[PDB]
Amino acid sequence: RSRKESYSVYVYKVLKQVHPDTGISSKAMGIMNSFVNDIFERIAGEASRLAHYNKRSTITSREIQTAVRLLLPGELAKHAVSEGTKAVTKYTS
Amino acid sequence: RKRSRKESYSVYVYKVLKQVHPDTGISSKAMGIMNSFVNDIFERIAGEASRLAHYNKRSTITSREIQTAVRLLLPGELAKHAVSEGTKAVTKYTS
Amino acid sequence: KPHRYRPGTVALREIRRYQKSTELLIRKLPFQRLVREIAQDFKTDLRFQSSAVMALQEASEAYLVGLFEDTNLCAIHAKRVTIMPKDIQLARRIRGERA
Amino acid sequence: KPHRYRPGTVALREIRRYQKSTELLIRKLPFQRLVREIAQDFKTDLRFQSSAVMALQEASEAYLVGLFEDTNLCAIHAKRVTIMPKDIQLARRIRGERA
Amino acid sequence: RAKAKSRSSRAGLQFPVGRVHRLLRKGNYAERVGAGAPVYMAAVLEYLTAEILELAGNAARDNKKTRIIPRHLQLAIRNDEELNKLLGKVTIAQGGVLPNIQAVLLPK
Amino acid sequence: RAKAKSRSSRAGLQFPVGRVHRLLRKGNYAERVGAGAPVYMAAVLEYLTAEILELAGNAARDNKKTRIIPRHLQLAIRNDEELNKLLGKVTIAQGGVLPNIQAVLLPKK
Amino acid sequence: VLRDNIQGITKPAIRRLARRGGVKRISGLIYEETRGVLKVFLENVIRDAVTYTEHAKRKTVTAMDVVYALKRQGRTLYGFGG
Amino acid sequence: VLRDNIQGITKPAIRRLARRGGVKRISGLIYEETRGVLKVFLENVIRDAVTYTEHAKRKTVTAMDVVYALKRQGRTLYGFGG
DNA sequence: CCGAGATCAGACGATATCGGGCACTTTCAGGGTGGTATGGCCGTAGGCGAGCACAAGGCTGACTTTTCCTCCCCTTGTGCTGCCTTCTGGGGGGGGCCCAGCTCCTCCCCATGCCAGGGTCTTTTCCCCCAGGCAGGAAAACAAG
DNA sequence: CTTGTTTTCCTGCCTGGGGGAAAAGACCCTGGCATGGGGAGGAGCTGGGCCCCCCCCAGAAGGCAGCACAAGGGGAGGAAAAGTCAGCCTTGTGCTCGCCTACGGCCATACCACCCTGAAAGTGCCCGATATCGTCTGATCTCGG
Repeated sequence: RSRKESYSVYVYKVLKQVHPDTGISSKAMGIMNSFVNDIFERIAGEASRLAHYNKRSTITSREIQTAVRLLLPGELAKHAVSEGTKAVTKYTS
Repeated sequence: RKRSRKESYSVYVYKVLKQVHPDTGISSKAMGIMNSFVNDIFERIAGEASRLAHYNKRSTITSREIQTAVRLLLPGELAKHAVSEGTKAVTKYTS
Repeated sequence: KPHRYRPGTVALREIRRYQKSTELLIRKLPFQRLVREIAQDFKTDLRFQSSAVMALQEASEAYLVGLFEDTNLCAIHAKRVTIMPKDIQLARRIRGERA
Repeated sequence: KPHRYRPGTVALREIRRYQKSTELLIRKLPFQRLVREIAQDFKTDLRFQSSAVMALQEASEAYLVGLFEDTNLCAIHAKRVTIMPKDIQLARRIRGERA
Repeated sequence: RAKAKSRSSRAGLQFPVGRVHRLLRKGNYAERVGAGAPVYMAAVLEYLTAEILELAGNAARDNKKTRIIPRHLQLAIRNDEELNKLLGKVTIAQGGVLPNIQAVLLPK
Repeated sequence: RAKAKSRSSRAGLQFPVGRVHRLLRKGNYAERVGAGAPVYMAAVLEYLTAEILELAGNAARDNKKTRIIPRHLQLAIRNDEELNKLLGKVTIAQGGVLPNIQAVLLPKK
Repeated sequence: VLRDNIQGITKPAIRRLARRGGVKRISGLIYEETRGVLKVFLENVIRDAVTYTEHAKRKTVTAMDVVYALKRQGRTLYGFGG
Repeated sequence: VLRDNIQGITKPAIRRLARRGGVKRISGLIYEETRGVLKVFLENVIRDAVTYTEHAKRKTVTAMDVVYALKRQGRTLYGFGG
């Protein structure tokens, strides 16, 4: 007997925060977990390539920010960078 | 003080060149291109093997992963010959 | 004499009906029988998850729709509405699948 | 009257000349100025390694040469010889730059 | 933050900072992973989550439906110009296509 | 074959098995790298290099040149069908393009 | 399934696929041309997936093998795991 | 080098690029479209090259930055390193 | 502009199936402590990137002729669409079976980590040969009688 | 079909500049030894993929009428192309400066590793309540007269 992990306990908590009236189907939850798994790999791979290019051995926040800037379109990158910076600033202090 | 040293495949590309075509040289720009080609297909095969070993929850990259990455990345005859030469090299290195 | 629809109207109605839908437009068994035929030349006695054959179907059906969405533009560029094999070949070559 | 060539033979002569060669067709300085003007919108007081500008020129010329091959195919598909901006738009849309 | 609680609550997110850190550490991306990288990633992912869920809920409400299906996600992604650029080579299963007919193929 | 020498000469390759092993180790591909993975890659890369350096040598001999220039490599790559597939999205600096004229754009009778 | 199931993709099915792409009129050779195009693409996918299947020392082709084969070709697929 | 430098890729240069591309005849509106296309492509590549330069905490855009930016968009360039 | 006829749209009864919530657990995240090693900071140097005269000459910008290519209109017949009828086979339910994929326990051969040592790879000189340039000659397409 | 007219290839001579070999060094690969740990292998369980059977009715296949669109042909004009002629701005050379990137040395604090506990979430169970089907009209679109 084994258990699996997914972003289903967390997508359904953002869905009930942004639209607290609509639900979601199992197939939609699977698609929306595949989306998170794809974007995570994209950003992580780009940050890894950046760190390897700059001869660094540590993936900091300034590598994730650069990966986000490279990977997302204009407004998406502008809002994602600000959200990440706010989260980091509140987490640190 | 000293200048940091750089590394490239320009000693082995020329060795292979003098084996397959003894009398022709290679220009500097052509050697620079052949240096990026080897790095490119090295990175492609290494990344494919890494993802391959992650899919089956393996921690070791092996000749099996390299062979499967070669079979996944190259066209038909190229993959056939590359797999055969790699298998021969591994068999000779072990025997 | 009975009532008849002029050509083109039924085609547009079908376009509107199939663009608002989501269902699979290829029968499942004839596609599974083709997948289990293509896989034999690569490896014999292969088993196939129903999820795997469904993934193959919903990938091929999005490939073919996306290809016809380019063949239509290739037909319109030639001042046509009928789509011909030359249009598909041009679309694929420009995409890069034929070079 | 003096000797004059028929329209369309110098075009093929130029095609063969510029296909047999490997030179760069855009003059270096006007492209360098273009690159420097473009990069200022991103960040001011930007220095460029000469190899970086040369790499940008080679990539841009390769891009344009490859795009004109897709444009000529569209122009031939439309039963034409002359390429027009609609051909470039169709080629870019199909290859995936305009969607 | 001075309060000693979970790292997602400490950052104000709804995504798992701990498991994002574990995935960054065990995915073999670099020899070392900083402490703020998981926080940044679990805030970019949670924003990209709410950018698609909001539009999919809008699409669901536009069709008198109280549940989000793959069709709603596809409609949102393909109708939003930025998300269609991000997921431009992504096939949403059971999503269909946008309703679109060329103006030349309509009766005159 | 059993020897106490370089691992490249132990396997019969002109490419550095040690360097390929080190690049795999410090490339963040996997935690562990087997013993036969660098030997396999140093032979796949060597075979591909030999293929291209033979086709480009043939192209250079077809142009009465003793030296290989980027145009010769471009000609070899774009004239080999199975190599053009491997390098279909690759630009060769100062490589030019394959000479070709469409049959429509030619003089008629 | 051994012989000649490429004709299991009936002409009405190809017409429906064309209609979903906005096609108003279809010639009489699009069907054969599309069957060829379908086979060429399926041959690539059900080969890149069987490669994973024999790399895992398995005889069943799981949905993850197909998903990875599609992802490696640039055609990422959402909904079938991952 | 501040204003109106796109009119440096002159009509003869665009004509030579098309001649190398195999184009036998060119319409007179092709040049103002090829200029927009080149500007868009360069604005896409330099936007990533400058991002790499800023991340490296540098003030000079390097050939490695350009090569990596080109590689990112599936336009790998051989010859300048990497 | 006029009236039929087909087709889509809205709405209410209802029925099942699937989303959503509650409890057990079990397994992974978090707190505390140690240790070290990577990255930040200061200082130095010089390499290379930027800026400026100065040709000259090759390249670009503009005007003329005109030819031929694009564009439009006409007409035909052919291939495509639309509807009807037949019949087949895909979809669905129900049952049986056996193989293959997942899990667990042993341990053992393989990969890793660290030190000593040299042999292979890197950088600087240099020179001689191959490639570039150029002038004169022959050949080869091209177009107008 | 010829002759005249440009453009291109060929060949010999001159030259220069860059590639291949040699020399010194330094740095990383290899050999040796000790150690943990992942995976190879042998069982076991059981989930699911395969095979079979029976039924139906929904959809594909063939055909017929007929019509509208692809395609060939003719005419018109306008707009690129080819060829001169004038100027301009690119490029190559040379000279100057200083800014920025890379290297070296030092250290401090941030991240890995390890030890435990608890709480988050993963799974299973259950219930209600929304999406769909079905029938009935109502509105709208299409096409002949």
